[PDB]
Amino acid sequence: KWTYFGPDGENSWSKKYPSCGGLLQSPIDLHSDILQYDASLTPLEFQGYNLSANKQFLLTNNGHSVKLNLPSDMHIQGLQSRYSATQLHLHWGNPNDPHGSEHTVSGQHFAAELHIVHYNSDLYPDASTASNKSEGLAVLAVLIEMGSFNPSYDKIFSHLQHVKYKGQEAFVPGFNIEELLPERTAEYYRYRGSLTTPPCNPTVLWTVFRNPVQISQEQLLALETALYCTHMDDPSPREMINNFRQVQKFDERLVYTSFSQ
Amino acid sequence: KWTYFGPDGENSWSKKYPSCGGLLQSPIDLHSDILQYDASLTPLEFQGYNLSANKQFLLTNNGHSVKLNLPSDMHIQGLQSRYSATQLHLHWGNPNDPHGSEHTVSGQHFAAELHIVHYNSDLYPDASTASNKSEGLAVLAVLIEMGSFNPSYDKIFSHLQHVKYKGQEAFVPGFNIEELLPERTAEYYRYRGSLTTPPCNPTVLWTVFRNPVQISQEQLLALETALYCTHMDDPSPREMINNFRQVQKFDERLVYTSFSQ
Ligand SMILES: COC(=O)c1cc(S(N)(=O)=O)c(Cl)cc1SC1CCCCC1
Ligand SMILES: COC(=O)c1cc(S(N)(=O)=O)c(Cl)cc1SC1CCCCC1
Ligand SMILES: [Zn+2]
Ligand SMILES: [Zn+2]
Repeated sequence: KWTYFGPDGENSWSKKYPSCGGLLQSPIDLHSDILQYDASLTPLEFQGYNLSANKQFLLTNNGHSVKLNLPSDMHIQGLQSRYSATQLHLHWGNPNDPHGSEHTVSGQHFAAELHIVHYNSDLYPDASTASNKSEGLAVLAVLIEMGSFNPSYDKIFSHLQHVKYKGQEAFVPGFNIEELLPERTAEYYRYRGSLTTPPCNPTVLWTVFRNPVQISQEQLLALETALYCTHMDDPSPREMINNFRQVQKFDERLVYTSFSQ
Repeated sequence: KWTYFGPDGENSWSKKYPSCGGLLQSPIDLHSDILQYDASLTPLEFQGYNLSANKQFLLTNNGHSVKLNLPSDMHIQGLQSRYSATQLHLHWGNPNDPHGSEHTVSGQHFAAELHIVHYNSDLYPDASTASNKSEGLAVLAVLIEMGSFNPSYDKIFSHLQHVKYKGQEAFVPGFNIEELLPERTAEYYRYRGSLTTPPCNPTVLWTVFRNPVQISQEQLLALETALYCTHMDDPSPREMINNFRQVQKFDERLVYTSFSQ
């Protein structure tokens, strides 16, 4: 039901989803006053990200984003439990304003944002169970700027016309998900926060990479014009655009950085 | 009951104040891509701003800001209707993150923000009646940054000691409120928006001056540290900090400017 625009938009989410008005909300603006270097933030290792090109993975329009299902053998090594992948998805703006990242850096939006959602598979048997438990989820966020054409992101974007409407599903051949990450993944921001969508559970360990990746203007325009929040037969179609939450107050949180300067 | 933090903070305002989740919400980021010069935007005239030094004006801590009551002979000339003053108040951050303006410019907060609230006295008998009506309110916003000591702002800040707690009141002798305005008041941003606090009625014509004023490090710290949201005999005192709303989405809309250069 919830949306990003109009009466069911973000200032109203808390009416139906109490955690959206709770503590530890994401996303946030990353700026100097709230950053602090933490030398304990060692490099993550990305295991099983190189999905077999002979296997296929389900892409689905869920009414709010486009998501790709990921296999539980794919995981992050380096956190205090193993976190296994469950899905990736994006957030973006619109053709006339391609500035739809969720996190901002010193007050500025990037064009888009990729989230790769993982869950604590050591403790929980699936991501839904994990999603309402403390530090049950770990999301990796990649900031996306308008730049060069990106063939790795196009392995997703080339299938958008086959998931235009809510409920639609398509198969994507496997590819190396690490190709979606930026340079120098050892440099990141780390903070305790929440799902950026209803039900906004405050159960996410966030890692936002310091460096953005680039996709082209034409890739952003495809992403911003391919998809609808509504079903194929809905008489009141709604374009899937501007699907990012505004930044949240940082109720006395610090953001820890793995880089000093 | 509403606050800027915890369960009753800004994401939950729309439960009891539905307009907080409606159209035309303020504040917004004033950024270059949405600015448009409008030659119709002529200089306002500030009439009756030189308050009789022989009258006294009520300063209150209302639990959300510090407000000074203003007299209805003080008014703006230059708009469609006369808008008569009713009150002024401020918004600020906190000493660890001293960047608590409501409006932002190109994504950047200023240290604080002063609002001089006026109502349409040609159409309505008083500010309360005007506040939920068409063309009801006009607010002048001054952005504040740290710099040199500002004697005129000290005409308010010297009384903060006396209104530390919710409910408390002091009297301030009349002074020239135009002294709180920045240089080159002819230069401003103008847009239709809302109260930035509950009930968030979309009835405000905003005028945000282009140029900030300065107050000293000591004055900004006094403002951030002088006040509490709670009553004097509350066993759980809360400091009055970070009393600004996050910026709202503003799509397919312009902010008009009285300046091009
Ligand atoms: C429309 O987006 C979602 O619904 C969704 C978004 C995020 S985000 N944007 O990365 O904070 C996360 Cl961590 C989980 C979910 S859904 C969650 C996925 C794990 C299983 C439980 C449902
Ligand atoms: C705590 O701040 C307020 O309550 C308040 C704030 C604003 S703002 N921040 O300038 O948008 C305005 Cl326009 C009116 C009011 S109260 C309004 C004053 C006119 C009579 C009705 C009540
Ligand atoms: Zn997301
Ligand atoms: Zn105000």
